[PDB]
Amino acid sequence: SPGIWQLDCTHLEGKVILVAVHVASGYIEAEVIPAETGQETAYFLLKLAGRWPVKTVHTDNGSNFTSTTVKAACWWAGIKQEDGIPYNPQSQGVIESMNKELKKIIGQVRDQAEHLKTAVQMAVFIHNHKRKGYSAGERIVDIIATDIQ
Amino acid sequence: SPGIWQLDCTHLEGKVILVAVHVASGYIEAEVIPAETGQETAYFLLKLAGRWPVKTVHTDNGSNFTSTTVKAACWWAGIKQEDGIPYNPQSQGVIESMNKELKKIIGQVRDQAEHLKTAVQMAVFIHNHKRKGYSAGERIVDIIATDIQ
Amino acid sequence: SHKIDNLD
Amino acid sequence: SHKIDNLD
Ligand SMILES: [Cl-]
Ligand SMILES: [Cl-]
Repeated sequence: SPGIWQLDCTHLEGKVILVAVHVASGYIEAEVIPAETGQETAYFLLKLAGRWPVKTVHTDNGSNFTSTTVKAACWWAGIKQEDGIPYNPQSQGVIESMNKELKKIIGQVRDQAEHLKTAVQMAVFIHNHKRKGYSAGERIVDIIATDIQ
Repeated sequence: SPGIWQLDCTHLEGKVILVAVHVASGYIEAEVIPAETGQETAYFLLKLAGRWPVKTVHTDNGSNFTSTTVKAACWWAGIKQEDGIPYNPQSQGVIESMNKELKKIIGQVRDQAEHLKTAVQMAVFIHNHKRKGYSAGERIVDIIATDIQ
Repeated sequence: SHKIDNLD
Repeated sequence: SHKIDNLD
């Protein structure tokens, strides 16, 4: 559970926003890509795993689950690649609420940025610092340090 | 000291590798860019500060220190922007040694990757996981969790 | 152009 | 090509 992440893909302005959620904290990383391909997904996971100790990734759809390029990055980075079936239906609801919250923040910042990728990084920043009380950024560090100790 | 980072710029294969070092742990993030500009620097810092609690950044040279774009990102993200003068001459030597270590790792992985940007992320992953026995990934989480508590 | 990422 | 990032 300190090591479990969920991928999530959402669309805006004709482009794709790929998000990884650390399940136990609500903390996120995200990027803007022109389209979701196994190569883009695999590179994003390699970046994520070099920065946090990623043990398991629930993929966002069957295409990235199937993709041999995604599986080769997970092999390289020591990640267990799993499906994203919401056996717990609460997962579905949490992800959709998170997407709407991100789109809301992106909309509140959109006119401060020329490029969508700046607005998305502004939205990552505000989401991870938001105190709900601790922030998601605080929670992920606490959860992982507790587990290292 | 949990909030202090140092930027560092090194070159390889005709391109630029921008690195942020978390000073107290040795942990790093890095990206490949075609040239170091104020806009590329500012975007890299906005990404970094959405992911870790960045209080201070020592810029890597006087052009990024000067750059009004870099200053605007530091303002947006709540980062105190500082110069990079090594009043402690040990700073120069630690950085030069880290660049030579990264380039050595990049050369050991270089033929597993078509693009330099993959070889660089593979070197970030190996640097941050390497046990010296704690890794730099372990040390940054512990330092920051201690400070949160 | 008056944006954080394009100050012009 | 037998690269992680280009398996072809
Ligand atoms: Cl797509
Ligand atoms: Cl340059």
